Amino acid sequence: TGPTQRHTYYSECDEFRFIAPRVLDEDAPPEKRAGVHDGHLKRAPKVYCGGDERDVLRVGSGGFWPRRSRLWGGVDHAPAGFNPTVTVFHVYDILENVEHAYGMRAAQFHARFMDAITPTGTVITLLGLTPEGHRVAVHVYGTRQYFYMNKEEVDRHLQCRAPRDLCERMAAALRESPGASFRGISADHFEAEVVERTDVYYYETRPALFYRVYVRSGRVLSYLCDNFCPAIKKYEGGVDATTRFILDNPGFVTFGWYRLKPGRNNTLAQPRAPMAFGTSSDVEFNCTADNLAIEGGMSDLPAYKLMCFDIECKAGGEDELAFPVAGHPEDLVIQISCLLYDLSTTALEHVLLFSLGSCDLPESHLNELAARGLPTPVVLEFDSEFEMLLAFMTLVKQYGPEFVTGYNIINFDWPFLLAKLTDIYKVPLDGYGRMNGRGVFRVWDIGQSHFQKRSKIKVNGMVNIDMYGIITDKIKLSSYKLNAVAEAVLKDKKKDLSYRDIPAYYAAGPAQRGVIGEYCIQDSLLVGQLFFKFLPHLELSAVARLAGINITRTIYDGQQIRVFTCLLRLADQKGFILPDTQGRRHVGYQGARVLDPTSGFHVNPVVVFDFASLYPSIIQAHNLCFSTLSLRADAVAHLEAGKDYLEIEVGGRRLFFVKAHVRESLLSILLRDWLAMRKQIRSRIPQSSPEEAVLLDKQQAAIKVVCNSVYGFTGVQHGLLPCLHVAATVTTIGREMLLATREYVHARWAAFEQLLADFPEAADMRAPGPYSMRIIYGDTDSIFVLCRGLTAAGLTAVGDKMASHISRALFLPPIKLECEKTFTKLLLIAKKKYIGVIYGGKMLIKGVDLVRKNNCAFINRTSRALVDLLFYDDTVSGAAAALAERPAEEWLARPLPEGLQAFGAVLVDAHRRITDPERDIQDFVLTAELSRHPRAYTNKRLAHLTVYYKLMARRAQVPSIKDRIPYVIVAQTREVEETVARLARKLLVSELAEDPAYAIAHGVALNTDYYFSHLLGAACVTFKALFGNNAKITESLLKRFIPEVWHPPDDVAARLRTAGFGAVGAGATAEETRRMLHRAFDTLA
Amino acid sequence: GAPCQVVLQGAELNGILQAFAPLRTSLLDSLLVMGDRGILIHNTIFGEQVFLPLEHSQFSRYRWRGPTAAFLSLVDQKRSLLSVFRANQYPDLRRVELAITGQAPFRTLVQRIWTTTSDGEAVELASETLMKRELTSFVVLVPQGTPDVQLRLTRPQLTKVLNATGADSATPTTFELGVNGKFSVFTTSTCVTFAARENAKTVYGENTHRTFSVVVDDCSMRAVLRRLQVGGGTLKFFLTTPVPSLCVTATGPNAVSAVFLLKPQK
DNA sequence: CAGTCACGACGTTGTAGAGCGA
DNA sequence: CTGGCCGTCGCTCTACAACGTCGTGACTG
Ligand SMILES: [Mg+2]
Ligand SMILES: [Mg+2]
Repeated sequence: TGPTQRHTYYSECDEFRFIAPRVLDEDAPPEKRAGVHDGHLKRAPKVYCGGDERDVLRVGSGGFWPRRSRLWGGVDHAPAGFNPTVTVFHVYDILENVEHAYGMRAAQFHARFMDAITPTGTVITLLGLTPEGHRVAVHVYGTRQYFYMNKEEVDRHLQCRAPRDLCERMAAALRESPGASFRGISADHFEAEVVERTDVYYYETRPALFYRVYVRSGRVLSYLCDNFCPAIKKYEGGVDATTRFILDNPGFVTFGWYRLKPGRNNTLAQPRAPMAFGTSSDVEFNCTADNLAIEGGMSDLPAYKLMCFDIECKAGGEDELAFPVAGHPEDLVIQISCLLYDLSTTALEHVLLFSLGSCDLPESHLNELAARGLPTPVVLEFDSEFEMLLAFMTLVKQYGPEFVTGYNIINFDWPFLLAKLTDIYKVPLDGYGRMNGRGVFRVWDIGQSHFQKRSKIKVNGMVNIDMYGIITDKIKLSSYKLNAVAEAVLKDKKKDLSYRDIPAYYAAGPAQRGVIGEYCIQDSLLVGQLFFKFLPHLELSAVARLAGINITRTIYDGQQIRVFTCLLRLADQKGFILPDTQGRRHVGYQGARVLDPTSGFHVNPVVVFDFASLYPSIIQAHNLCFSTLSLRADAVAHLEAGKDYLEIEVGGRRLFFVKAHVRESLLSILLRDWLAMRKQIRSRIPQSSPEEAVLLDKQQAAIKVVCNSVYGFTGVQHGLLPCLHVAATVTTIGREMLLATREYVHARWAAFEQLLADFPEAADMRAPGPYSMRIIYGDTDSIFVLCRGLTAAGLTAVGDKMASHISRALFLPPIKLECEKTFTKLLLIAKKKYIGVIYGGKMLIKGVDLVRKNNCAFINRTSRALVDLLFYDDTVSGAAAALAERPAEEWLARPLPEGLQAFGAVLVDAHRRITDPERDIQDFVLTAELSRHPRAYTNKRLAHLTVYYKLMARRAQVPSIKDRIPYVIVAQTREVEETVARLARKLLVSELAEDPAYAIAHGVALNTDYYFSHLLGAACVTFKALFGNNAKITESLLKRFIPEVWHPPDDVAARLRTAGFGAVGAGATAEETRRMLHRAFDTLA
Repeated sequence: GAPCQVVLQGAELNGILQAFAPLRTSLLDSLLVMGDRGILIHNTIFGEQVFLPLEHSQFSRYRWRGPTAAFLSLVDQKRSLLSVFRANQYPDLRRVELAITGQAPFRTLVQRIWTTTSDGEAVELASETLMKRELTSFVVLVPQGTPDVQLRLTRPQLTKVLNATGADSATPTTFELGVNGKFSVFTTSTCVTFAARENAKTVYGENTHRTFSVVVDDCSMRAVLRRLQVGGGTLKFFLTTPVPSLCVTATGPNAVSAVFLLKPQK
């Protein structure tokens, strides 16, 4: 007896490395309370809870944490007679594993399944729940991956007489292979057949014969695609078995409800015997895809569990204020907060606190939880780090949460745990996901990898969603510390324990450890709230369903694979095959036009016309595709120019795209079908229940995201299926449309009579002064129209009429120009930078310093005050309008208009406040993102890299790539000027940059010259446009507002006083100053 | 009419220019302070004090309503209110005006310029017109009382005194007057003398009668008095005070002057 | 009186951040 | 009887730092 496949997680253990802080030994003398015990101990791991004690690994009648598991090692713990009928089940995740018939000998599988893995085979495991809440694994047999090769080419290269020859060639090529890994691979591991297909690129491409080659394993396929015949192009070799499973079966989804049913010859899904289970499921089945069907109409998410977790660590080395390192054995995980939620109800079900050492939670925290109706925290106590981590990994295995969240779990909390478990202890992680062994359980940091967009985690049956990743993609904050995000998003001020406070709290006995506990739990509850606000699983599952990829790939694998998989589905049913590129400079093509703005402060109404989904619509309107493009003029000679094809010059080359009635574009088909689907969904959101409306909203957003990605997909140099001819054509046409819109507007409505001839409703919009309608700005797909001589009040509607008129004048029917908004005032500063107020009253800020993350709170608030004056004070508005009456240089030589005194007042107040000694240093924190690994920078002398290396020197928490590094700029004292030459005059910003925590602690003074210069800079940049767009004039005129002060250095003043010099100015009555001059002139004489 | 008015034109502007020509862009950075008595320019060169008074007598028309006013010469840290008098920068001048406006705590000066135009029709150089606000809370220390002793030197004599001082703090110098009018300076080396009166080595002055000795570690004199391009000039000692100091003035209404702080040797 | 070594400020380029627009 | 990566686009401003040059400025025979 025993499980068919060995379980690799720990079901038992009786020796382990005991590591524990010596400070937990309360009766020890202080001579012996430093550092950690570290030695091997021959006990079973224990856990303590409420005065009780258990083995961490025993499964039984008791238990300190919940379980949703049937097997444990080989023992079946289900109640006798447990045998649930499964009809419908929800799938949230899909695994693909290779099984071998020989390994499955003693599992009693029906011959149907054994055949499919006879030499070997790939098994798709659907992971899911029943509506009664049982965990399900359905093992689907019979999905093979395949790739294509052109028959003519391989027959020439290999001299194949038949499809069987090709299989012999392929087996041979794998047999004589380095590493010798394909031992005993045979021609019968392959099937090849001849099919007719077309390569998707170009309209001229003729259909041809290809060998389709079925392969039973991903390892094989990936090797053949790298190594078989590099000269011979391959098609679809990169497609995985899951994709094949999803696409080969109509309507099947990677996330959603399924039913089991009778298959081809009335075959049925076989229940696996518990000893043959691959996973920690309650029930498992063997089936083929014909035993499966989508259970349409079934809607709601089943009772999946979410674990929200957070670890806290303590350093153990000689320096206890150093940030803990994980690879250092003595830098221990001391607590793990673990919150278990039901995703279907949002209910918190369990609060579990793992603690190394005893830990009495404060009664105040227990009462707050009790008040909020939250379950009483179970506190689990451990004598050593290993027993605590083992217990946590055990809970993860036995409770098996389908979703895991936390905050910065991918960069910190998970890596630190896996480092301990794999480096210090030697625990194999491959059994700790859903599979019982051999599953993926892995973190990838960005590291040196030039390509990699984000850090990733894959745990085979466990969807990890990091709220740090979600939040930075949906809210713009200068800082993304959890407590800043809590204040910003949840509107909760919350205290947050410093890592430097933890050691003292730890060594201060159990109650203090309880305080660490309180913090850890409060953290995890905030993260719970964030999760249930944004409902990231609903967004992600919506995209997963639409794109036909699993939820995990939806989160970590990029944008391309989403379009690629949808394009693959459509290409298949059209008879096209997609080629694989072999192997692995600023821009590949010209992008959008941005018109030169008429820079200035506009107080006449400005209408904004903007094209809706411009690039998608262009792709549909002009039938753009791989399969519709030709480079050769020869290719379209049988067609009629104008009515059969577009001829267009792009990147200095003549391109042809045939129109839809010659061949319909695949990209066009995708976009049309999606946009139809989206309009259909949004038509139902009104007449829906609030619960259903949330889901529909998530669905329509998913469609929008996927439609938007299509243009980018074509533009990726070295991507999956690039076509820079399409990408360049899209932007070329867009450029032509933006200019066409401008030409039309200028010609047609140059005179008010002409506007009235089109729109009678304009007749009672006419304002005083001369009529003109001119385009002052435009960017990509928006155009801004200054409408002198019309009132803002009517403009919205007349502009919607004009937008619709321009539409049917100029552009083919998917293309649609819309009138989004009217500004009543607009400061058009520069390309991609403007501030304006919409006719309803709302301020819109674009591009400028006020909305950029980098700049500090002080400068932003002051800037927002100056802007709120220019737009929402009548007096200043008029004065700013009046600057424009004269050339900007004249304002250097005349008094600045009376109304702009208030704007002056704000700068004066900011100057006064910046040099306040009781300022709060948080107002002065600047930030920047580490875009890349610090040794991938060319210009090494940057403020954030300066702080990065200072943090690392100080063994502080080193920032991750993509984190925002906060800094302040410190006063250039002689002591600072020292430290710099102590690293081998006016120093660069980079040199005067410093960690704000350090700056607070050591009482380092801020550089007021920097921050005030930077204020006047932000002001100057924004309000250039009041003064002829001239920065030197603006800097001068703004600087004239500040009260200048002159007095000599105090030493000199003192010395002069001792030499009988008299005073003029302050410190004296004015008459004394007059008196003193009358002595001065005659003594100077 | 402006509440306060100042004009230089014709010979008067020829005068002020004649006065400024030797200044050589030294004073262009400065405090400028204004009252009923006239205009006063103040700056520090190598730490030591420098001044140019301009009494109301040198101005073609004048006024002064309001408290003393004070400006910095540099306009927007680039141009300056004294740039006009760097005589080769505008050979063409015919009039310059100052006017002031605004109430007494927060005034603004405006400066306007007119030039020859192939004829004396005085076209305005409108683009060059300058504006500068008053210093809100300035504090400046200025000379007081009377010099205790005065001595009068020609261009040969004053330059030879600059030769008679050492060049730096490593070469301190002592100025003296011995009984019966033996004015002197020496630096261990570079000893010189002039014979005082109340031909080459004779010096004229007032209160020349009193004997004294004062020593100076300051480097400044060799540099400052050279780069104000002194011609003939007066020593004007303030010998009496706990710290004594020496005002070295030039000659003519270009009475640019610099005051040198000395050793308080009792 | 002019050939001259030297100095603080200016314009220019590249990088990097970070947003804008699809 | 065991192995792999990764994988939207281009435009634009602005700050910052590095690099070269420019007008000034006291200067010597
Ligand atoms: Mg954390
Ligand atoms: Mg749009």
